[PDB]
Amino acid sequence: QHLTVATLEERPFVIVEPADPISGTCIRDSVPCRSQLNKRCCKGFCIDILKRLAHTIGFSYDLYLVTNGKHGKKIDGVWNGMIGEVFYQRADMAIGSLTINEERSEIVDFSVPFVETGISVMVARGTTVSGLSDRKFQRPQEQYPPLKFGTVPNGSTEKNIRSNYPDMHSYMVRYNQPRVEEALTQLKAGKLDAFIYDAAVLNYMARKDEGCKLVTIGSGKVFATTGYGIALHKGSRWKRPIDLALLQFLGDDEIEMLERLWLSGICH
Ligand SMILES: CN[C@H](CC(=O)O)C(=O)O
Repeated sequence: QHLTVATLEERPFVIVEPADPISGTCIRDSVPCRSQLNKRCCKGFCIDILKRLAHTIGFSYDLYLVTNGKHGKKIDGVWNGMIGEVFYQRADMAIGSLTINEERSEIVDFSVPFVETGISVMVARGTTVSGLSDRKFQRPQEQYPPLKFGTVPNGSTEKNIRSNYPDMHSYMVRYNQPRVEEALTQLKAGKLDAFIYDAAVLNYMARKDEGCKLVTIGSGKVFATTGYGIALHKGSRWKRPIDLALLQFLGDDEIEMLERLWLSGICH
């Protein structure tokens, strides 16, 4: 009846803000969230999902922001990030822009996916590349000044590229970005020619770009389609109620409403 939930900031799925200085509380559609290191309030698409699950299923929760890495990476036998919090049973569940992949699915249970995603590439509107099938990407060191392109490492995007396109991955390493905000800054400054990342996030960023100067190209057949899912302990008794609720939200057009509310933009 009381769940500990791990999350991670990734706008607009999870957005972190200070408490209202006037009231010292979380007002509007926000909820209290503390840091794993230990005030702060969280809102966004995934938080609205969490609020609805809590109400529909009938649990209370304690929400915290992960500081031990980000989404989840396995290094030398040990998981960090949201996946690690769930895998090591520090949290009952983790929710945010958490991408379902084979590696993670082996060790945690995932809810049914509630956001469709995958991998896409974002470029400046003028930049002449065809997409991720382009040799500028695929054979990066075959030309005069090489194309500069990178990702934010340590997550499902990098894992997918390393597994499927190890030569391209080795090239991208020097262009790793610390977060999406910095990657976008480098794209606009021409320090990167392309940014390869989660499709749901990139599409949102392109829809919100000032001047509509950034465009995304879907990866097509280069990478598979997947989804965000809620991570739970392997064998969790929470998987079924959560799945049924999510499936219900989908059919009630509640998820579509949340998409309109949180993910809509101006550019097309
Ligand atoms: C939005 N997904 C994150 C970051 C990434 O895909 O690289 C992840 O699940 O790892």
